[PDB]
Amino acid sequence: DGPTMREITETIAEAKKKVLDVTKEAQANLLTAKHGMTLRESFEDNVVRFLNEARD
Amino acid sequence: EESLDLDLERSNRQVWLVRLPMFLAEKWRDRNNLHGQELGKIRINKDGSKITLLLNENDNDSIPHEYDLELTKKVVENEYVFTEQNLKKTAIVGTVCHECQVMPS
Amino acid sequence: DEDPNEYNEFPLRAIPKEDLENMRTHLLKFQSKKKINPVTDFHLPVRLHRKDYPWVMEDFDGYNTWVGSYEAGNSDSYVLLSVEDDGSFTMIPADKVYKFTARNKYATLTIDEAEKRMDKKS
Amino acid sequence: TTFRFCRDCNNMLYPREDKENNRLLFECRTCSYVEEAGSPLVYRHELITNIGETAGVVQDIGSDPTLPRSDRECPKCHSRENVFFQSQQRRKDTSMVLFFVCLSCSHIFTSDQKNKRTQ
Ligand SMILES: [Zn+2]
Ligand SMILES: [Zn+2]
Repeated sequence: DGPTMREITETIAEAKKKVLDVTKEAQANLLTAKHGMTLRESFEDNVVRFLNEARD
Repeated sequence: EESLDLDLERSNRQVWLVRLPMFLAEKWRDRNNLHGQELGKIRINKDGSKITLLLNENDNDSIPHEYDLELTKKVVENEYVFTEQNLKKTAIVGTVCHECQVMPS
Repeated sequence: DEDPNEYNEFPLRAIPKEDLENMRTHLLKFQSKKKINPVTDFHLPVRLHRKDYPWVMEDFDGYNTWVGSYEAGNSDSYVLLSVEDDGSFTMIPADKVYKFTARNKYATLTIDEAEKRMDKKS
Repeated sequence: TTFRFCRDCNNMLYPREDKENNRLLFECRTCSYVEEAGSPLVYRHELITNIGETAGVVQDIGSDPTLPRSDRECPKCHSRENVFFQSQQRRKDTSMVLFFVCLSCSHIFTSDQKNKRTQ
């Protein structure tokens, strides 16, 4: 559908921001790592998780 | 003289060490020894110390181009010049007071 | 431009072809760390001998010895410029440049024994 | 740390204690040279390093096209012209903090909102 495609595009769009938001948060050193993980490892986990939540 | 001996730097004679481009040296070889091989002249300009080298007109037909020299430091080193004659006597001729590089032009 | 200023220019005798040591003008270079002082009552004497060829430089015994090795070449080359009483300059090409190249010394009754001790280490 | 060498040898210096006057020296093990110490610190380990973060910041840093730009106003000249990069200390642990280099004053400012720097 035409509107389903608009709705899909806007699903990726919001997930794209959610990711930038965690990136800006990580660049500003405010991110707090999960016990037994790099600050970076913790970040990549989140990014990867949002992007998949999105694809689905 | 005393064999195997070195000669006289004690006199504190000073000399300059100059780096020249290969092409220029090539030109210099051309000058006749009989002539005394006068290659050209060195210019010392004031208003700041500037030294340049210019080839003699005989050397090339054109307007002589000055080759600027970049003065450099002795560096943490002492450079001395020693000569060996056909006789194979060795003499400690002088110490290098100043170093310079003649830039290509 | 116009030269309101004055320049002192000296004639350069591009290298005289015929010189007694036309053939050899060499550079002997010492590292400042070596701290060699030519004006030494001790360094009044000096001998320079080819070692059979690195050059060997030695003062009277009890004084340091230096070895001279030849440096690698390049496109540019060095000339020694000397000035006559008359301002004229005579230039001579450097035959070879040597980095000296001396002793220490305090290397006697050792070296071979130290390595052996080092071996008594492994 | 920042250590010295022997003038005369150029060989390195080993620390010797002057038991009598209770003071630290630096001896040369190739000649008879000795000099008093500048600092009491002889050895520094450093496990949690910060030296590597702002490496290779040649004034030509602006000439790298691969580097990204931002409109962040400089703490010094207030210029919204700067190139940015992450901690060049190639370790796993390392935070994603950014280092901004001014395309005018050349001052290195960070995005760190937890701590305040000078490198
Ligand atoms: Zn020493
Ligand atoms: Zn600035």
